[PDB]
Amino acid sequence: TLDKIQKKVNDDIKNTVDEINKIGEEIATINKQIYGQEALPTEHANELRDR
Amino acid sequence: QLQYDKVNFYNEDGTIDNLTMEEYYRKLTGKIASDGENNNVVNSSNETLYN
Repeated sequence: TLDKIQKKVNDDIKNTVDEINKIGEEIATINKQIYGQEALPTEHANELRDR
Repeated sequence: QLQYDKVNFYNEDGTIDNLTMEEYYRKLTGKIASDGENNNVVNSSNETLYN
């Protein structure tokens, strides 16, 4: 059982990993959405910043 | 006795399991639900900026 919970802790990380990796582009893309070579004004970016 | 035990499966490419089916099921079903979690927030992202 000590061994079993060890393995359960192991996947919890991979469970963590999946969350971040999936998040990693979610945020990165979101940044890609806000602005680029053409520009996005500021005032709504407030709420985008909020998001 | 067997239903206690974790037993092995070669899925599609044949990658190796040593599993209960309920685990098997859960990783399968869990795969779906994770996407729903991901889609919802991702959708939320599209909404706010789109609005």
